[PDB]
Amino acid sequence: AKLHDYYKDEVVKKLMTEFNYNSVMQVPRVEKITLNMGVGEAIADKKLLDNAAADLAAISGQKPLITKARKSVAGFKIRQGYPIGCKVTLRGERMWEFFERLITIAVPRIRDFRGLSAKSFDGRGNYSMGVREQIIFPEIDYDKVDRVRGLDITITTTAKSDEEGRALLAAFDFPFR
Amino acid sequence: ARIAGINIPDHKHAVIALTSIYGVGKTRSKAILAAAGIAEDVKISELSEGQIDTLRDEVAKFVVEGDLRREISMSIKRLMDLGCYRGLRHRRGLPVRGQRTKTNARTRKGPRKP
Amino acid sequence: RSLKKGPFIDLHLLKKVEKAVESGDKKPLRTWSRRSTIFPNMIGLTIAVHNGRQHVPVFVTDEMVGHKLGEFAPTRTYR
RNA sequence: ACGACCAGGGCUACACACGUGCUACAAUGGCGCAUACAAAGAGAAGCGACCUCGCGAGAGCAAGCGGACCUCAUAAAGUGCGUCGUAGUCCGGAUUGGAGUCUGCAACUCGACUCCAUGAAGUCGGAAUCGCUAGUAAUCGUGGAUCAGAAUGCCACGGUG
RNA sequence: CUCCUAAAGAGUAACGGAGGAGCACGAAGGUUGGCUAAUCCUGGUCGGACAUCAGGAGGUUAGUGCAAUGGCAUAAGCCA
Repeated sequence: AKLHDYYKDEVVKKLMTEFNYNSVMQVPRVEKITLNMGVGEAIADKKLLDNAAADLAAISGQKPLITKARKSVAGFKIRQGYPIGCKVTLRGERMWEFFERLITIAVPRIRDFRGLSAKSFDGRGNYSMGVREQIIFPEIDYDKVDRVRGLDITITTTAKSDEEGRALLAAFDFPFR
Repeated sequence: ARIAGINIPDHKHAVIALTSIYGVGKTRSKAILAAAGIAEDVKISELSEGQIDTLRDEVAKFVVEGDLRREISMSIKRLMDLGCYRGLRHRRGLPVRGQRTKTNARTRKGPRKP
Repeated sequence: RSLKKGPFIDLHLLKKVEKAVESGDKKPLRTWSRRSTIFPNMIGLTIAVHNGRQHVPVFVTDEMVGHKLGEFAPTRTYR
């Protein structure tokens, strides 16, 4: 709960005056971090999806949730209901203990780091970015690697606009190119 | 292990293992091992972590990594946007350095098509 | 790839360039010296470089300094 | 003017097809260090040592040599030791980026070479087809003509065999 | 079997206008508990017009083992 403690004491009162909020409840928060791993090719073989989810299980310590196809589409030749990918949502301190684990360990590892973008916001104050490599995390060892599949990470915030959204993660020293 | 050049070199003779970095050949690998103080015939295993930190400190002096890829892309892009002769040869995938195009341009032209 | 004892430029083109910059903006410079090196005082002028049959207009920019003039006038037609 | 002079360009193009070669796909090998044994040639607007500087291509200075005398000029395969351990690899070198050297009025089209970096195809080749009978084939270096510079071609020479 | 013809109860003909059935299911039945779509927009590794993720819009335009009609949010739809 490092940045969690760092949240309630430091980033609140700088933001409280930055936007001149009347109540502390107006400051944005961070609800959940959900990691998505769209396998897509597991239809060929499903032995690779379990170990694919085994990786995502090691990144966050949570057993993943296998997502199914919402509807049949032949453009990627899948019928509705096929195991298509896994996901994990993180809340509470498990989100925090992961939220510092990348910003202080997930940031200084990506190949040819150039910094995150400031335009990748939903438009209502929620950020999302995708990492291409899975060997960027300390948990997953390089020795045990059957594939180089990435994953998406989206940040759900109670912010109302992107300005309030970018201001919050900037307070956590987020790399903004 | 791993180097400031993200890439993970194999566990083999240090002089050849350091070549896996993009931008480090044999000469630069020998120079890195000489300026660091590590022998060339020792494997990447049997190397202390303090010695790998030393190798990182020396490879940090070179522009050898996606950074170098960026500088090469920038130069080729400058050539192409300038519209000079080499820029046009880069635009069309034809040999740039005066080689004959009547025959033998298969590296730049790729597999032949009738 | 010429030695490091100084770049080459034809003298007539050099005097043309000095007369063009000292007299203010002028017409395109018609030249056949494709082998002359582009110098920093040629930035802003448009030199019409011969390509074998025509004089191709080449507007010189700061990014062109160091190139030869013939590098911006292709001599072979291919479609 | 189908004659003559000039500058620039082309003969160097590039969807493709063929002939002749060079380099490879490796362990009968690659790399590193040490070391052995040739023949035939050329040289005065030329060959250019020794020494100094440069990672190197080379540069500066400057002998000797119209040459069984001096220079090109260190032969390489080989041999000894070490390493690599069958992998697109310490095989392979294409291609490309950057930085240079030299010749030459002038290396853009369109030179050769050096350094750093990158590291394509290629793991022995379908139908078919070529050369060779002994110091031959195979393989390894060396020199000369043309030539300011530009040999994987040509012409010659020896080593192993 | 469903709709129209059929004239606002029922019924109502033509070699009138349009479509279906000759099954399926031990769960796709019972019950308890829970749940709420289509489509589109924005952002996001491979990933594309279209896969999974997040948010907003939208409000059933979705869904119902199968034709049509009438129904269906207390859901008759979806999950255990």
